[PDB]
Amino acid sequence: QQQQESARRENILVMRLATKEQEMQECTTQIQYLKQVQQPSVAQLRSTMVDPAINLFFLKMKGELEQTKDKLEQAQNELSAWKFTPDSQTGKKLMAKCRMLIQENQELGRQLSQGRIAQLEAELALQKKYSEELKSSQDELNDFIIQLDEEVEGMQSTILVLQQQLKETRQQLAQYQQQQSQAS
Amino acid sequence: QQQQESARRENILVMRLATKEQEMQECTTQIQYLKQVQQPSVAQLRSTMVDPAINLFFLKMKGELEQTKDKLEQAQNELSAWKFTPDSQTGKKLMAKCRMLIQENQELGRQLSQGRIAQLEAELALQKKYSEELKSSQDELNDFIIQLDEEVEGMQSTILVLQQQLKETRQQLAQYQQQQSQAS
Amino acid sequence: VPPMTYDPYDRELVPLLYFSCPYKTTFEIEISRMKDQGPDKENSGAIEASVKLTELLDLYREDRGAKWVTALEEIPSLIIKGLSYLQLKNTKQDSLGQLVDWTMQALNLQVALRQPIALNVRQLKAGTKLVSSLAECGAQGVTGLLQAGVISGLFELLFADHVSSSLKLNAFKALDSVISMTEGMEAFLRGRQNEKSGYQKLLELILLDQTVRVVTAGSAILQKCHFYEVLSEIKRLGDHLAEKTSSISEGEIERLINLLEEVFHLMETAPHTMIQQPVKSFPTMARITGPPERDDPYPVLFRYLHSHHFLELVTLLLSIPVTSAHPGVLQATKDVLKFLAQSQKGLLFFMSEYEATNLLIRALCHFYDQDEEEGLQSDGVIDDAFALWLQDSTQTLQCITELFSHFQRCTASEETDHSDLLGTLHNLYLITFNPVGRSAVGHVFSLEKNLQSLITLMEYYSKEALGDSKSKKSVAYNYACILILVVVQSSSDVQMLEQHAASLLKLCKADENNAKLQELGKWLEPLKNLRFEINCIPNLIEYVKQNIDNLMTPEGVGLTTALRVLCNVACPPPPVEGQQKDLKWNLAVIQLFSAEGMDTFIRVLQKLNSILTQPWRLHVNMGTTLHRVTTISMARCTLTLLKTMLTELLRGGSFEFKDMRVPSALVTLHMLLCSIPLSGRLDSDEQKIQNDIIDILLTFTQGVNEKLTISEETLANNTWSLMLKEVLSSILKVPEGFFSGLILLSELLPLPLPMQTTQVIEPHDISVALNTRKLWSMHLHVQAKLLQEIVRSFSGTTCQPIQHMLRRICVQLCDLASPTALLIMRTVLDLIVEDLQSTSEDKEKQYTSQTTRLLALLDALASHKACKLAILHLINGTIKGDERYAEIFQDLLALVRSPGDSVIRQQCVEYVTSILQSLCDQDIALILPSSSEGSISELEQLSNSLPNKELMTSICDCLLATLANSESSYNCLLTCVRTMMFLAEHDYGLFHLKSSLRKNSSALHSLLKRVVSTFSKDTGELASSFLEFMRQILNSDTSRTMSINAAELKQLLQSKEESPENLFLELEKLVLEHSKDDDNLDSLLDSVVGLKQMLESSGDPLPLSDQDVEPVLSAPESLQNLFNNRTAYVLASMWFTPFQAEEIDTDLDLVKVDLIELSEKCCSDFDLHSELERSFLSEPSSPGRTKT
Repeated sequence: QQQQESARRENILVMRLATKEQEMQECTTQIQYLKQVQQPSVAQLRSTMVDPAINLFFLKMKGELEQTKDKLEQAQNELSAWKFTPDSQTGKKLMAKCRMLIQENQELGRQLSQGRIAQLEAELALQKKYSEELKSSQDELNDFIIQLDEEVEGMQSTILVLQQQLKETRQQLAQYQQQQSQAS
Repeated sequence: QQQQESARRENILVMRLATKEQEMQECTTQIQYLKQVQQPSVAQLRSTMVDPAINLFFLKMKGELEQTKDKLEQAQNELSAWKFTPDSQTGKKLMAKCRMLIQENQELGRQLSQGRIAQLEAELALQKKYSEELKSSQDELNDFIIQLDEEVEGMQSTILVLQQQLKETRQQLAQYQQQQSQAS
Repeated sequence: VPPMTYDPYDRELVPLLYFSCPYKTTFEIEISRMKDQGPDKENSGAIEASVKLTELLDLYREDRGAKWVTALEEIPSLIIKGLSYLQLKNTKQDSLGQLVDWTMQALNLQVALRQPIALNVRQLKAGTKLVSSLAECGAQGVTGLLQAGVISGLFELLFADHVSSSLKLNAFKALDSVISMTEGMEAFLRGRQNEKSGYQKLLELILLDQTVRVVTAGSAILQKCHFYEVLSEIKRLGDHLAEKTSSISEGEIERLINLLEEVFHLMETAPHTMIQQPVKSFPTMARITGPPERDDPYPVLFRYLHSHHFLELVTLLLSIPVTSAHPGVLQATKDVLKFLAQSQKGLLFFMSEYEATNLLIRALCHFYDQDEEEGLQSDGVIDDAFALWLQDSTQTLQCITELFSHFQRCTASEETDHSDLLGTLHNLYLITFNPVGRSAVGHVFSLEKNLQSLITLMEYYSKEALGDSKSKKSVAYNYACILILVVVQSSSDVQMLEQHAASLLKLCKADENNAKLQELGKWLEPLKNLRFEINCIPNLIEYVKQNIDNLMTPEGVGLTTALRVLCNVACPPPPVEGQQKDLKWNLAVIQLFSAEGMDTFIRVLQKLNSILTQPWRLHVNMGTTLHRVTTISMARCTLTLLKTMLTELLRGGSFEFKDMRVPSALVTLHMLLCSIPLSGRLDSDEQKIQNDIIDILLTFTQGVNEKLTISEETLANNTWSLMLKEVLSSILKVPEGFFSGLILLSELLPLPLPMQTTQVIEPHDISVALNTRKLWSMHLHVQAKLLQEIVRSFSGTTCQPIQHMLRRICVQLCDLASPTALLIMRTVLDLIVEDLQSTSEDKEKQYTSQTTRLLALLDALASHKACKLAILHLINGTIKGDERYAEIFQDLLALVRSPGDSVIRQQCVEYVTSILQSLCDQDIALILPSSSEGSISELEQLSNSLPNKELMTSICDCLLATLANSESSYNCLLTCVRTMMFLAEHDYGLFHLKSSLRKNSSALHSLLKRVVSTFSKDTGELASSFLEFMRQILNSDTSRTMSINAAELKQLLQSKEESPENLFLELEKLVLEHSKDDDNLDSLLDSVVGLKQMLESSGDPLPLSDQDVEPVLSAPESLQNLFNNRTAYVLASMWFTPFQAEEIDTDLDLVKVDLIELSEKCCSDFDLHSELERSFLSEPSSPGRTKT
């Protein structure tokens, strides 16, 4: 039928136009985000601090100052190193710093060695084993809880049966005590 | 069921789609324009508007850079003044050793708190926390089981007292029945 | 023909078509289905059970033996089918009545006492199961039970002596089933006459000694009774408010807000405190025993809400003029509505009660009109989108029901009417245009197997063709593809994908040449053969670390899904009050750490802040909402993963964590995401990110005890000091981060004391808060050279947000302890003195605008309790090297004594006089003034609130000089008369003021001449303040032992004998000031006429009293003791937002003309910047993975 395919074509155009309205929404919200109503304060902040030229210049200046400072301190300690000599305060301090760094490097080496990693792995395995031991204990505890509830239910049932029998005996005794007294 | 109305609807739909698409073109040109019009140049970088704080930072960094440069040149000429001596050479060698030690000590210290032997310690601590939480929960469940067991003991005592009452009443009833059955 | 112009509120709700009502029980659902559907395939399945039921109640009509007990255990399985079928067939023997008779016979203790050995307790539990199965049977069944007295029959099991606990717990489960229905709940709360109600019996039962699980069940029933009582009280309050105003009290509105908040907090903790836990499940601290299944209490909470008409009530409240005006009613109501709309059950509650829901939506929309009318929605009043979100959520669930009910009608044929299907899909697609509507569509399709409505939709049209255009484009297929793509993209909750990943991947694979299906398949890369448990954490982490390079490249878009899933299966939801912790969340974190998870989340954060860093600078903030949503979801999932890996690791026991890649990356991600919101306020998704950042950084503070702080060589290497170093060094790193670091440090640092709390607090919390502040001060005093640089750098700036946040930091950071406040205040005062001696060396003092900005900073700080005392304990001159501060304060006082004609000095003198006002303000102190007990005596309090006697004499002389000066401004005069008012409130300052007037006897005369010579309708404030102070010197002769009489004051008012002339001129100037605009004119008139009456009531010439007892203050307590003894809690503009409209940057910020290009050759050489910035706008201009 000519109407069915015509309606399908209309559906095609409506689908395309719906996607077009989606892109309208995206572009218009991007416009509203770019040209948003903004305070003077945020514009000042983004034009004075977040200014790309100022940021790049500040980063370059900070980097250059850091490099110059590190080179200066290197040169100062190094000229102290030509001033290194035994039995002098500079010499004693410098050699003591070197030995302290030897000791610290040895400590970091023993704290990073494969032996210490294996020790920590063994401790982790022991902790895991303790965890499955606790879980097995928890399973046993659950079984104990189940058996305790079953015992409680059985005890209540036999309590009720005992109450039944005790009643029946009590009324039988009372009725036969009233009954047998008439023959005295 | 007419086809002329369907054809007219299709034509108006495609016209609306074309209008929406020319709005696509205009809006996307506006998006492309707004997103990249911030052209810097040289004439407006000779007269950059900076905040007083930013200008003060630039002045402070420039001054500190100037003193660091001049004292670094002084350090270099002082290095050049000194001549090679065995103490100076051993000091230079040991200072190079010290710098290498500091570098590799920082590297080892950032491997220790970021590498595998930090994830291992985190795993160990978390496993200990999980095991202690599970053990505390099991300890509380043990007190709950103690409550259930004391309930069991109470019901057992009730069973015993009801059984003794039943026994005494039953024997009393039996003796009374075979007592007054003969005296009637 | 579906129209493209979408009005979000042109569609209303209609009755539920596919999903059943959430509050309807199984029996009511079955009976409605069998009433409207009629005969069906399962009608035979109902009849074989209905015949068994009707034969089963007939074969046992008088027998109560073992076989009867066995039948009692088979009745519950036959209830839902047989009873409904009999009720529909109009049974003439009252099957429900016979079932209730069986239930009550079984539940009695005197019928159990006639049974065999081991089936009497079995009879009792069968009876309680029948109670639970007949209470979930509708109003008919519940009323049939209650008329037989099931509450009084259930409370015979509970009160029975020597009965089991697993039987009393089953009886609690049956009582909860009975009270779940509203009729049973009413019969429980308000019991029969001449009998105790069920509530009283339950309370008496709880007061006994019983097993922990039994009392837990009792508390669970009581917590549901409390919820029902709160709902009924809300109903009564709403009725009062809707009947009084329709023809009002504030208490009945504050209580209503509190009750709505209680309803919300009871629905949060409903699945933990309102449910009956299983018989084998104990209330341990962490769930270790019992079945893992727990029935949800929302199907009965919604019955309570509907029986009380909660939606109609909130509609009334949101439409009553007095209640609509309150901003707390709306927030409290919308919290409850948001919680309801979060779930599938709650959203079906909204849709089932559609008549009330439509009016609720309309009322919320009219609030969006009311906020538009007020115009305050820009700030303060949040830009709420809840009305549109709820409308879109209910509408997309309505469309989901329409989709589902369109496939039920095709279980015996094939689809032929697709106009309705395409209309539904189109009206659902246009919901996905707004970000709010897109979020709603992504949310609703992720709830309880809703995405199947579209998965089956494409599975049906995978048979007509491949899905693309061969003979027809299959428009429904394209709509389904787009809708599944947008829900997968926008839904942060990924529980749907757990069960739909296989189907979605099959759909993507079966049609390889679709533009949307390829992207959907790329969105589901991590979910190929994945089980969504804690054991697949290594797989997800391996996926995230394998393609971390393609972070936001549209090829590695599935990494967002991998992080959403990994945050869904390894991050617990925010814990609520009463919830017992599941132990699988600890195993999730252990697995998240076993596989490298700290490395592959820090790396995700580093890549994210390395990609976002370039567009952020160039004012490109992820324009497209798809990319915005993807980036926000990625950041939030990574932050949640890091938080749950750090909160569960850095808590309780001290564990060293010196990674320092988390804070150094979070200080940058905060810059890129939460630093400069262009809307002036952080939205709903960039505030969760900021809160996550704050929590992760604060997790470096927890776990630190008072043993790592004993030694300074261990204090500086702590896991807290290192975090503080990484946060403080990242502030002065880049000027773009200047504001970000400040706004981050303002959240890290603790709030200023005292806390504003509505209730009294135990001293333990006061002690822990003071200890936290002391620890913060200790960990910040090791970064003294960084705080000094922060406060020396941003001081003098003209960027209003940065200056505001700097003076907020210097308020938070001086409220911690004495050292960290003295540090900042020494820095500020030394900076002021070095600025004043920077250009005035060997010369008289010269003031620039840097000085006035610096003084503005000092004054903004000096108006606070701790900073004022830090100033004071430096400017006294106690020997610690503090002579410079005393000299500079004397210099400021000399400045105020002689301001000059310069326009910048006139702007500094107002700041200095405001500083003087703040210092002399008694109310601004650590020890708040209080004559009663709880604080030191007032005379002993003025020694920690006011300067010493020499400084007080100097300040008094300065105030008199600036009052007598004819060049002084108006704001400075107002501030000085306020300061005189402050000093006139106590004998000490008033004595110093009085002693100052003898060396300057023309000060009052000069001030009065100044105020009467230039009096107008706007300068009347100064006159009113002067008259108030004028009375404050005379309000004590009617009190203060130190004062003056009228005679000496009148003679002090004159240097030439013309004081009556000035007083008269002031009197008749009020008449010509039209004396009618405001009551301030009348107040000033009465004050001036009273003073005029006192003028002629005593002889004027009488010199001021010379010798009298001098009030001497006590020695000033050390600042460390004042901070320790400070009032930590009290019973109860700068903090609302940093982007102030205008405080300093009014129109002239003194931007300095900086010559960057020529300032480059002097320093290290560097090429022209212009090409550098222009190279950044070509490739990384569009959102995506940027080259830099």
